[PDB]
Amino acid sequence: RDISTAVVVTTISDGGFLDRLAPALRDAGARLIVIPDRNTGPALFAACERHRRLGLDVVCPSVAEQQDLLERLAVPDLIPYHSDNRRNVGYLMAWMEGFDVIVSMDDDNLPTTDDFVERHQVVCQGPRTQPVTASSDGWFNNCALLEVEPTEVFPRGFPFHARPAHAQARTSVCERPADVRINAGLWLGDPDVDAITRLAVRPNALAHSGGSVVLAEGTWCPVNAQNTAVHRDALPAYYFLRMGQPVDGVPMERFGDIFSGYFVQVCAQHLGHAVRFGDPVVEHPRNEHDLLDDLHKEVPAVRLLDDILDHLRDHPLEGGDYLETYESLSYALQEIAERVNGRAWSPDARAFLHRSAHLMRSWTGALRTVA
Amino acid sequence: RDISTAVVVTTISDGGFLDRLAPALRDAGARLIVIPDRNTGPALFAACERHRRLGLDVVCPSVAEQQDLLERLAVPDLIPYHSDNRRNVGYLMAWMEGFDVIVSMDDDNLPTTDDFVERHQVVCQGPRTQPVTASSDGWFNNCALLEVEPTEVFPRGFPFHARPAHAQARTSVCERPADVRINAGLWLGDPDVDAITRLAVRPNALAHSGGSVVLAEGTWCPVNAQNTAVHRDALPAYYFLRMGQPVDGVPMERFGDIFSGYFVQVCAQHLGHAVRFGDPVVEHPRNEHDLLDDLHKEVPAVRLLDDILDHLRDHPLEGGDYLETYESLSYALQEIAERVNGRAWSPDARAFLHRSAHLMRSWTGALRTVA
Amino acid sequence: RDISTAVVVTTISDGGFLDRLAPALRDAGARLIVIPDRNTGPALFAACERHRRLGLDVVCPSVAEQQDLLERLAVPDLIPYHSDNRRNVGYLMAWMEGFDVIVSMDDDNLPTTDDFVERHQVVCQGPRTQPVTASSDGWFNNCALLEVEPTEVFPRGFPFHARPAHAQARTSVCERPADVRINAGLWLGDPDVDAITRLAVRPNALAHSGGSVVLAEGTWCPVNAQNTAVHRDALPAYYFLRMGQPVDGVPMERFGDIFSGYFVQVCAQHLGHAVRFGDPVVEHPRNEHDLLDDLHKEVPAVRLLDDILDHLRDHPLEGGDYLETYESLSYALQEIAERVNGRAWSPDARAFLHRSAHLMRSWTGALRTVA
Amino acid sequence: RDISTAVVVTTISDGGFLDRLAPALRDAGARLIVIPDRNTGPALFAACERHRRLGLDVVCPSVAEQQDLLERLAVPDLIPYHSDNRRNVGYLMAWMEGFDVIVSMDDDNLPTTDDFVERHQVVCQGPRTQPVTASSDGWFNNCALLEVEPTEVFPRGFPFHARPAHAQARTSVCERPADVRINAGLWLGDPDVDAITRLAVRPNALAHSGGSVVLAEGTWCPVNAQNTAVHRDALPAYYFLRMGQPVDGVPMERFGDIFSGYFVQVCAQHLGHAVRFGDPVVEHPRNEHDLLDDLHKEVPAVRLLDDILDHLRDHPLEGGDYLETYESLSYALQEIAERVNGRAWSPDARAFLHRSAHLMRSWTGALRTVA
Ligand SMILES: C[C@H](O)[C@H]1O[C@@H](OP(=O)(O)OP(=O)(O)OC[C@H]2O[C@@H](n3cnc4c(O)nc(N)nc43)[C@H](O)[C@@H]2O)[C@@H](O)[C@@H]1O
Ligand SMILES: C[C@H](O)[C@H]1O[C@@H](OP(=O)(O)OP(=O)(O)OC[C@H]2O[C@@H](n3cnc4c(O)nc(N)nc43)[C@H](O)[C@@H]2O)[C@@H](O)[C@@H]1O
Ligand SMILES: C[C@H](O)[C@H]1O[C@@H](OP(=O)(O)OP(=O)(O)OC[C@H]2O[C@@H](n3cnc4c(O)nc(N)nc43)[C@H](O)[C@@H]2O)[C@@H](O)[C@@H]1O
Ligand SMILES: C[C@H](O)[C@H]1O[C@@H](OP(=O)(O)OP(=O)(O)OC[C@H]2O[C@@H](n3cnc4c(O)nc(N)nc43)[C@H](O)[C@@H]2O)[C@@H](O)[C@@H]1O
Ligand SMILES: [Mn+2]
Ligand SMILES: [Mn+2]
Ligand SMILES: [Mn+2]
Ligand SMILES: [Mn+2]
Repeated sequence: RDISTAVVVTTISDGGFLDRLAPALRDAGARLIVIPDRNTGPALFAACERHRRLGLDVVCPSVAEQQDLLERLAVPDLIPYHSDNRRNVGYLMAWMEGFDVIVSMDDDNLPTTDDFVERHQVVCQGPRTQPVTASSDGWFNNCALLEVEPTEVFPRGFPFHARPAHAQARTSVCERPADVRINAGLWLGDPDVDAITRLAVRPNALAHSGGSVVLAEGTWCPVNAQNTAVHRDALPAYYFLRMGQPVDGVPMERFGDIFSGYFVQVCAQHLGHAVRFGDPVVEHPRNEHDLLDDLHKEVPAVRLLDDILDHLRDHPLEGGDYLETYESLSYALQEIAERVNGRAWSPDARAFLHRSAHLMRSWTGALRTVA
Repeated sequence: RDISTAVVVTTISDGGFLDRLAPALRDAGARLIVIPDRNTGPALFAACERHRRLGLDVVCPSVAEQQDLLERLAVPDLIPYHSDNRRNVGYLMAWMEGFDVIVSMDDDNLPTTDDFVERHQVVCQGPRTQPVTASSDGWFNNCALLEVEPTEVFPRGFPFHARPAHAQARTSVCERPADVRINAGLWLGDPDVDAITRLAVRPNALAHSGGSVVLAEGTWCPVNAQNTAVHRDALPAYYFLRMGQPVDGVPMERFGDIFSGYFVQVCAQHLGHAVRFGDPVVEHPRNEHDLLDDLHKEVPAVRLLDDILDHLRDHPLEGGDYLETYESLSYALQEIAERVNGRAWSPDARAFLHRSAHLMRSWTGALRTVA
Repeated sequence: RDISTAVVVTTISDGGFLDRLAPALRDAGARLIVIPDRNTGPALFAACERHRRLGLDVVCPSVAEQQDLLERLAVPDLIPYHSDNRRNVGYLMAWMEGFDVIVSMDDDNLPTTDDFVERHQVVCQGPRTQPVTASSDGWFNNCALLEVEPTEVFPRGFPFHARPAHAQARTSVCERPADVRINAGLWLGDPDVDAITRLAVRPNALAHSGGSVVLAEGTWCPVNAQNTAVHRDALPAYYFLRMGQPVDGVPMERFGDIFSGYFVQVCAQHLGHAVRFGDPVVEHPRNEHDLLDDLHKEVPAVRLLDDILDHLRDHPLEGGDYLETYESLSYALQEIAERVNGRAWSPDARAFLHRSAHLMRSWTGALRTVA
Repeated sequence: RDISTAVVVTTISDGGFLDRLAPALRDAGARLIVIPDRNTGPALFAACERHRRLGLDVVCPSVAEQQDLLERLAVPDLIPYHSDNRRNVGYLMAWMEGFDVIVSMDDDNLPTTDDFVERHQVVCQGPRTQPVTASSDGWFNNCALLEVEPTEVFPRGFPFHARPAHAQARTSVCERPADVRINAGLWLGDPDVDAITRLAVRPNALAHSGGSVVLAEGTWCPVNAQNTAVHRDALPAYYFLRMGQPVDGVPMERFGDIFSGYFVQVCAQHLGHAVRFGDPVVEHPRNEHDLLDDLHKEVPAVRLLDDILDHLRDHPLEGGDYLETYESLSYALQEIAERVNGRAWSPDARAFLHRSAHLMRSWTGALRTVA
């Protein structure tokens, strides 16, 4: 096979996460692209070079190197600073260097097994008749594959209007051709849930008991960027959306990967591809957060997500590859921004979709400049 | 004994709730003060007169009669229209007419037993040595007295910072002198939880299993206005706070009774009185709500509640009765508004406490004008 | 020549303005397209038919007729209600019916001479070597053509950063080929100034003493929609921009024709056309306004206009006709929204340009559907 | 006589203004209380010590010395940092040290005559029968005492609703008993006008031609804090109001001295005192400002000022001295905050008056703690 893999992690820490992330990466020969920011301490570069001597192929381009690359591609204002949106630099760098698998992670997700990179290489097996998982309501709850206490939880970015009626949905498995291009790995410890769920029950993922599934055409599930492998063909559709836009005077945040996880998923199924959920599982000792502040950031995005996901099912896309499909998706978001109705859809909330669509085309324009 | 009781309910519905609320009220001789609003149809007045023929002492003063009463008391702008804040008119009316017990309810809380009013008369038994419930953390979860599925929940208004450590709290019962003046009855069906909790687990209260408790000095718990009896002495401290103040440009709502429940509870303990939780239990088939809109309304108040409750334990109050104690409480809130620190304490968030304090004195000034 | 002219006026009044607007329109045979709204009284239709008997060709399509037309062109959500933006319906109707001249007016601008329509027909003379007016600073003050007391004033939409240094600018006249396609007529009484000027000196236009000018390439001046004739070729670029977008949490208003006046002007000079200022002059007994409310509406737009106009001089446009040039302008506004910097350029302020650009393409798409 | 005078100036500059401010201050023996801030460089302290060697009684207490003084008076959170509100420290310091005259100035107002302090000592002559200036509309335009080009202007803080009808007002002078306690000196160069006026005509004060006047009972005029002498008895009523309160989500600024100028003027007339306008005249080479940013800061306060000034004529005050009158004024503002009606009076706009009133009593509570 001879598959190449690059791990993308943006961080502002000192680099102590390398002591638990490097072993699983250097044993597989994968590259770790660390994306620092302006407010990143100089201890990260010393930690990257400390693990560079141990055999880990890790790079840490300074903010000057990142800006010189983005300026050559006519996108100097696309990716802002003091934000985790800079992981798009790692997405771009890994895509230019010809890596087969781009693994998006955070500085607090730690692989639990030695075959972490090997399990993420499932996005390179190509098409094959395989068992696919379908749901009668068109949604799949990936947290059902985990043992979560005290009660059952839904993942972050899961539509709320479909949660009460999801328990009585019919889940079936059929032998169908599928082409896995996105593999969202599960997480133990603190699972990826929204601030509403974490403030209510404080979930704790005990074990992985559900195995792995491949969702069929029409069944969706939110995909995050903390333990997700994306094939290089689907990478153009995996642009981490820019946050900070006010909805009803409240700037949204924490949903950059919620849109990207859904955008690359809608684009994949249009091109005959599928999304996988399950292994490899990582430990998630989540960074210390103000949970009420996470709620303050997530509310502006939650009030709009359910309407966005519903209109995406009514808008058939066009395109032959992920570049054409993603740009067709951006124009579809602009038509949705004017057809959708509701109390939360103020003029600035509709404008959020229009500016995001322009930033999506600015992202694809930079990739076409490289190729 | 010969105890009098008046039930206060404000509503914009057609009055169909009277069919299930009247039987327990007319059999006890209690008065039902229905407070309509400008957005209330003429079906409520026809429903009040229909049950008045059957023997229910129900009154429904028109908005013209309400405004004439408030204008004669030099408070024409205290209580706004198109808001459930108009229940303060019922609090005022029941207090002017000399009722011993004022029961605050909503148009969807329906009693389950014939002795609903009799159980609410516990706020007129006077002081007596009785078992009181104390907690090491100073908080009591009244929802623990209920059988809630699928998991344990906290009531609306419970501080979030004290929820994780509450499982390790020590609950003790001792024979201490206490005087019950507020009786917060429990609710079956849809329990009184915040939008964060209802959006995450959709709680369902199955039965009342914990009995009744009387909190000791230093143990607090939120008290709503949907099934709560208040002695006429503690009625001046039960002013339903006016909502609509913006916090970071977001107007707060749904927490008018959260502050009143805590304010009358802080004033009661300063005067040697206590709060009771438990019976009578009512059925709560809650009206249809947009839960994402309930969340958008409650988040501004949730960001500030934990800090307000913490600083209220630092301010010992003054006063001999509830009128003087509540006014002393308003001045203490204005000192807290400038001492408190935090990200959510913008200039408009601090100004919310100053304007609320003025409305609290404008309220007590109206009661003093009556007496 | 045999030139056709249609006057477009949107109003919510009773139609009393027809008693002073009809004589100058029926004597020239021009058509008056009145655009009512949902909040327009039924007295307007009775006034349109009252003047229809006197010979005035006046039409007043109901909101049902307007929505049926906009729905056939796949633009049902483009033009909102309860807004003067509905004048775009008259722009569209006059453009479909093949009128040579489209005159945009308001219900308070009254022609002072009998040859009002004849003077507005100057946008049909075609190219000819004529004296053109150029300025060293690239700006022209059309109010200098009027006698204004107590002091000199600038028109609404004039950039503030160029006002102090405009007095020492060199104004020259040269014999140059020009093709007049937009003719902005002057106004007596209350001149078209921003709320800042009207609150400061309360201008009063006494007489028209400067005559008429035709601005050369590179010299700009704001063009309003209250007394402006536009040739049918330039009509696609005269889309009245949609207002109501919050900038720093403040919705902008009163600048819909400021952008359209500048957009059709930038598009005209790219295609070798020019803008004329001067006759015909109209009386402007302005409707009663809250001047502090006008300031509250205009401030969000004023804070951004100077930066927008500067970047438009740095962005060369493309296109062979007004449809291609206007759409190229919309994409230029999206590039400006990301390159511009400043304190007033918040994420929602930049999003204002992105949503406006989409509405500009939705406007051109509806015109291409007709043709 | 033997009158003492202390000049209060807060600044973040390097101290170069002392070269033109010291000569008139050191020749009169007056004290200069310079109030630095956290964003003040070390060049100011070196400039204060440089002029202290030349005989200027100038003091510059560090932010640590200021905070220790405010903490000992139980007001550590009253005066914020990074704001010109810190001049209240100078007001407090000059009042504690027993100075008869407190002159409030800015770091860009420079005296033009040698008797600058001597002319400001008019607030210590006591009551005497003197010619007083009265107006039929109750307003006086102090800018009419100046020679302003290109047109007549109104001072910053003048109500806009009274500006048109002010030209028909009757100005009379009568010999009436008056007691001058506030002396608002005039300014040449850049006059103290609002951003609306400066953005429209760019006024330039050429000379002082109107002399000096003493307004009668019922005639008001805004009084700034850049060239104003205040007797030590009226100093408690001269609290510089704290800015930053949002009105419709827009924080107000630049009007801290507008309220203080009116508040000390309303309190003075209740106690039988008057306000004087005219000499001494200073040069005002105003610091560089973004006028569009000055407008964005002043609009929120302008929308409310006319209504506040109107209701202040409906509330007669109580109190024997300025401490009691200013506190009575704070309670009257809270009654106005609920009586006033208008589009601009959102819940946060009314709450601005309630929080400001609490800060006014927190101010006077600090003065009472000293005395
Ligand atoms: C932001 C959202 O919250 C997202 O967090 C995700 O997981 P999360 O909620 O668990 O947060 P967490 O894993 O702790 O950090 C997430 C990673 O962003 C990095 N980071 C933080 N501040 C940064 C800054 O200024 N610059 C740069 N360049 N990077 C920064 C940190 O180093 C972490 O590696 C999703 O939920 C959601 O899309
Ligand atoms: C609103 C908050 O949310 C409060 O609700 C409580 O319970 P709740 O969350 O279950 O809502 P609910 O019981 O349905 O209505 C509560 C009652 O207010 C009445 N009402 C509704 N709109 C009204 C209007 O315009 N005018 C007047 N005069 N009254 C109105 C309804 O008729 C109900 O009787 C607490 O949570 C919280 O303090
Ligand atoms: C709005 C800005 O203010 C614009 O006014 C212009 O002139 P202006 O400032 O002098 O205002 P004015 O001439 O009085 O009215 C302007 C005309 O809009 C009509 N109108 C008003 N409310 C309406 C509504 O809800 N629906 C519909 N369909 N039409 C409405 C009125 O009937 C007038 O005919 C420019 O300044 C600026 O672009
Ligand atoms: C601000 C308003 O606008 C006020 O200006 C007045 O006059 P003005 O409009 O002409 O401004 P200006 O005279 O330049 O500065 C006024 C003085 O505040 C000082 N200053 C500036 N930033 C400061 C900061 O962070 N901390 C501290 N401690 N001080 C600061 C400067 O050094 C000047 O001495 C009134 O209009 C209005 O009440
Ligand atoms: Mn994490
Ligand atoms: Mn309810
Ligand atoms: Mn007009
Ligand atoms: Mn100044």
